[PDB]
Amino acid sequence: ASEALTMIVNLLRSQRPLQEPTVEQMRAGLEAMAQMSPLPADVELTTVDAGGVPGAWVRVPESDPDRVVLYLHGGGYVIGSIRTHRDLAQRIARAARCRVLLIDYRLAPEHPHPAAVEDSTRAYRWLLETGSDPKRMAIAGDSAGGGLTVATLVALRDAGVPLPAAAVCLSPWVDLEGIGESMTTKAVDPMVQREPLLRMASMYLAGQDPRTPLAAPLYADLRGLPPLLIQVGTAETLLDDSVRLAERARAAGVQVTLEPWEDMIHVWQAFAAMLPEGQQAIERIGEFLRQHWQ
Ligand SMILES: COc1ccc2cc([C@@H](C)C(=O)O)ccc2c1
Ligand SMILES: COc1ccc2cc([C@@H](C)C(=O)O)ccc2c1
Ligand SMILES: COc1ccc2cc([C@@H](C)C(=O)O)ccc2c1
Ligand SMILES: COc1ccc2cc([C@@H](C)C(=O)O)ccc2c1
Repeated sequence: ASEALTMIVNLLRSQRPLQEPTVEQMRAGLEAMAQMSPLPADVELTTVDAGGVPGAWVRVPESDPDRVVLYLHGGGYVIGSIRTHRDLAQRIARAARCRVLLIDYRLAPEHPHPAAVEDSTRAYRWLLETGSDPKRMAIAGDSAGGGLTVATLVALRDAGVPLPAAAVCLSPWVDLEGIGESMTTKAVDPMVQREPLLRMASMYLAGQDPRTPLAAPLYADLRGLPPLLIQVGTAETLLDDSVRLAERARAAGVQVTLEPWEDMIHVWQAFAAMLPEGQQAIERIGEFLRQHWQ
């Protein structure tokens, strides 16, 4: 892997807090980390009300406005914002030559499950309402937002809503009990530890069964989902979330591409400004999306 990978891993290991962070400290910490990736001058961000869910359109000069990704940010269903994920969104808009609708879906512990899935499905329905064509749409997201991408598809399908052309999961989180083999064997992963992840799961579930399918889509019915790209790093505690998801989706007849990136860490694409493999993974997202929009 690139020398940049070892630099990022060493920085993250050195900066991990010595006391369990509060929700406020985690939100502020991620906002601080995301402010170090500055927004290129050619990115246009437009604040919008996505049918009752706050959002921002993200586009670049080469964006085809008829092509839309609904982007669901990560953060354990507890942290993250339009500001934390706007760099990943603009990189995807640029590679996929599309616009991205980034939504500020409701977060736990203030708004437990199923508020996040209510917001993602409402935003998608609003895109169809305002004239977006499912054949030129995709849903994408990272970690919690990768889990929420699968849950959103399941919930739309069950409601009889037309599904988009494709979906993209970046290091998806689909097992809210952390019982994947890698959630032990990969403990090489400086940003996802079992205990804090299960703390975020507890806040999202608010006493609901940790196998509730729209919260933990490892237990959802995935039949009829559109083509799925899963990008995951081999140095991830969530590796076996992506492996188990691919297995389940393929068994349900979904056209799955599982891309395991050797030695990559959790949502390495978020570090694309300085990590070559992060930009290379985002170019591959753009290629996958344009292939399914043809
Ligand atoms: C800047 O470097 C880090 C690295 C890992 C982190 C992990 C957490 C959470 C999951 C935690 O440790 O409870 C928070 C901040 C962090 C900051
Ligand atoms: C326990 O107290 C802390 C101390 C530092 C923290 C830093 C972060 C940021 C930088 C992060 O998310 O990486 C978050 C929570 C934190 C909590
Ligand atoms: C450098 O900029 C970032 C921006 C967002 C990030 C988000 C994550 C996790 C919490 C996520 O997938 O939401 C990690 C690193 C990140 C780095
Ligand atoms: C505490 O650990 C880190 C490590 C790498 C980081 C890289 C970025 C920028 C340059 C990025 O690649 O987007 C920001 C925060 C970071 C925090």
